[PDB]
Amino acid sequence: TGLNPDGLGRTAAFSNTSAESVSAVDATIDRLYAQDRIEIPTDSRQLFSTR
Amino acid sequence: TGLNPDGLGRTAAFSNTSAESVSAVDATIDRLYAQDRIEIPTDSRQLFSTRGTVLRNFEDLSGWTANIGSLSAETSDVYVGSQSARLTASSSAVDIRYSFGTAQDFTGKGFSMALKRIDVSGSSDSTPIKIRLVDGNTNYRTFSARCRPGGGDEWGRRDFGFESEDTGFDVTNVQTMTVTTNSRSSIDILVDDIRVVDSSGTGQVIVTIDDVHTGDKTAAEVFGRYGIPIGLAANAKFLDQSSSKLTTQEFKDLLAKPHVYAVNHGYNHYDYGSYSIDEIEDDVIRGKYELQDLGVREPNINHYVYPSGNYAQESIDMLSNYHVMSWGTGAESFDALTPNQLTSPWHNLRCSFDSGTAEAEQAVNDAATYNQTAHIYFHSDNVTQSEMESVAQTINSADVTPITLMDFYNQQ
Amino acid sequence: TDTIVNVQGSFFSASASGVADTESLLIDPQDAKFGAIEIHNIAHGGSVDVELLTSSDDTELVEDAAVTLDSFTGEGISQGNQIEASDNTNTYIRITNTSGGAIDIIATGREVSQ
Amino acid sequence: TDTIVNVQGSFFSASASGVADTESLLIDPQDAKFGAIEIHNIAHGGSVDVELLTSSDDTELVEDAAVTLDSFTGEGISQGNQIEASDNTNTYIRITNTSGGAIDIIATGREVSQ
Amino acid sequence: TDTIVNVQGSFFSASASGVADTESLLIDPQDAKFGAIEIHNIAHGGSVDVELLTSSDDTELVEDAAVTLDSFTGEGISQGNQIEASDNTNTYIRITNTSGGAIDIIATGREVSQ
Ligand SMILES: [Mg+2]
Ligand SMILES: [Mg+2]
Ligand SMILES: [Mg+2]
Ligand SMILES: [Mg+2]
Ligand SMILES: [Mg+2]
Ligand SMILES: [Mg+2]
Ligand SMILES: [Mg+2]
Ligand SMILES: [Mg+2]
Ligand SMILES: [Mg+2]
Ligand SMILES: [Mg+2]
Ligand SMILES: [Zn+2]
Repeated sequence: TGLNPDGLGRTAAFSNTSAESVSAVDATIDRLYAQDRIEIPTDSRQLFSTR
Repeated sequence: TGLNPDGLGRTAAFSNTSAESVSAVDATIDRLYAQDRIEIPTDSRQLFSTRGTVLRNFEDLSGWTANIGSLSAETSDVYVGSQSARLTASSSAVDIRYSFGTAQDFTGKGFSMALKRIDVSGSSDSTPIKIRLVDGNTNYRTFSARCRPGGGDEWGRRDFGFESEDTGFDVTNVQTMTVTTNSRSSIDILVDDIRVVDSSGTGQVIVTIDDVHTGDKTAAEVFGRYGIPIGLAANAKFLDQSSSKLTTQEFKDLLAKPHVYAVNHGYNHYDYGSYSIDEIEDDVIRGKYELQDLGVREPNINHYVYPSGNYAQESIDMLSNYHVMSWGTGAESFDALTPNQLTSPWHNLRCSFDSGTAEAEQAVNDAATYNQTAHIYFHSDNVTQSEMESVAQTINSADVTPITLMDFYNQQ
Repeated sequence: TDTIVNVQGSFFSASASGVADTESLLIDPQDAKFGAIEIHNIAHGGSVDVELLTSSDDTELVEDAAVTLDSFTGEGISQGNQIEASDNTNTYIRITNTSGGAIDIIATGREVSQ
Repeated sequence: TDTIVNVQGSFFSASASGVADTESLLIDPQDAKFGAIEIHNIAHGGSVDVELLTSSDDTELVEDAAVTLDSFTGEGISQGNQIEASDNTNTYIRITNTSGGAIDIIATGREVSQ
Repeated sequence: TDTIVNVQGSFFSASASGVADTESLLIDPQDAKFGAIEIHNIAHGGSVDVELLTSSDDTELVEDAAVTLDSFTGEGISQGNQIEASDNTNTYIRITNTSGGAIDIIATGREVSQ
């Protein structure tokens, strides 16, 4: 598990967590199981406008 | 930190959290540091299946005649459309023929077909299936693929490698298409949906080395002498097991060389049939993340080579969550060979040259000659340095572009 | 050894129905028996700003320090907080409507000793 | 058996309104009745650095050990801290403005026994 | 029923200014009145290794068991831990500098009964 992360505010070191919803500013994930994107990185609007 | 989020149940506002495992339904992340995907968003299984144009649909068998064996419209079991063709033969081969209404020109075309094995038995459980073109002079040209147990147990497209040609065959003047097998005590196979794809571009060669044997060092030097790229089909458990397999530092040093890349082959080489789908999925997942820790990043680590060449639709379904493309195994030149445009990234094979270079060098020469992609493979313990030099010089002297698996998938 | 049953310390709540658009629930720790409070729950009925204030006056709110703690949107509950206020430190919690219309605010927590 | 109602321990707060750009709130556990504190909440009003200091002197701050704990940006609340200080261990918490302008700082928590 | 105010148990801290490059703060639960401690906070001033040790000796540290709990980098605070040590179980917490230069280490927590 380790010791609690650096910082003030509520900080926690967990083993396994379950959540319905997670809000994070920064997320450092070593292995991602998230094939189901809702929000896509690509903004197609103006890519093709100068073909 | 702010105040706690909206909701019942346990809610918390944190600054910094650390976890081993996070399960979330929704994750809203403002900035993501997650280059190491395990689950890939792309489902490749059916993307390529409907490329090109349908040549023979088998939706009306009035145009088909049995030269040998027997044929019927299968309406209970259908890949595409209203029906498929059931091919059945006893103590014999099957060979069925369709006469074209006019001279076809197939210059720069390549061929693909849907297949399911119900039963094949006798001298083997399996057969080459051949698409066999006939010209205005009764020359043949042949392309082929393998019907096998496991890989053929459910409907899957094969993309047909060149196999043979009667000298002087006029590809501009093709008069009949034939589908045929070897002879067996029983044959019962369904076919559907022959497709034609443009393969008029340059011929291409892909070289893979399996199972991380120490001879990969000499292989890197040899294929490096002509800048041909090597795929290490890598099992991360095997590193540092023995003198016979690479060290971790040797593997990292190899992958730093611009022509060497790694593809997944399962952490501990768990092959289909030998282990449960769940065990193989763990092997696939662990292979992916261990190789990612070794620095093998996305386009490379999206490829998987089947352990011991074993697969089925069960394994393809599971693998499609983690990888986009996979390769089996075969002994002969047409097993290496595909059109440049695939229709299945999952069912296609590779020609071994562990048992001597002949069939692979035939595949390289045919890749050049007939404008096709050849995938050849070896284990670096089985192959002598002179054999590698023969293959490397065959590739460098031939009219082919040597390519990575990544390049090949980006072309699709 | 001696066994005692611990029941947890005094419940506290403040509430207002039909708080108008820009108006507020002023949670005053002077209403507590112990004169200090810890708010755990803010059930808000529509969008609100939560604000922590120090008064210049011992008994009335004349704003000195004011910090907007957080903004809550729509209807729901922020549960399991520890926002704290006391009479002697002249600390107040204000929950201000921002919805564009009338809302019900219920704030619950616990009394704390000064 | 015996039932007792547990009310929670003494509230503590430190506050300053209009703390100038580089200036600080010094949270001194000498202000506590029990002479030790645990700060749970920092409502920060603008950007701040939080710093934990040990003094050479029993009664005044002469810096010995000093660690900058964390930096907060903009207005908000750092909820759920446990930053601790005592008089006898000569420990102080300094919250320094870094906003470029005047801010209100409110810190709340609990008194702890020495 | 009977109402009691609970103030929380004795504050504990260990601190060192200017801990040299490979040197350490030894947190000894013998310094506690109750002879056991629970460290919540390690504010570290630069990179440190945190280590839990058992002694062979009742009163001095002669290493028997040693486990590196975690490594911390740069300046900050690990807050809200429960790393626990007692005199009678001869358990010590060592915080070792790894920064390449002198650092200030402040560790805080609570005394626990043996
Ligand atoms: Mg059909
Ligand atoms: Mg007052
Ligand atoms: Mg103000
Ligand atoms: Mg007063
Ligand atoms: Mg003092
Ligand atoms: Mg210093
Ligand atoms: Mg003293
Ligand atoms: Mg002892
Ligand atoms: Mg030891
Ligand atoms: Mg003893
Ligand atoms: Zn293998």
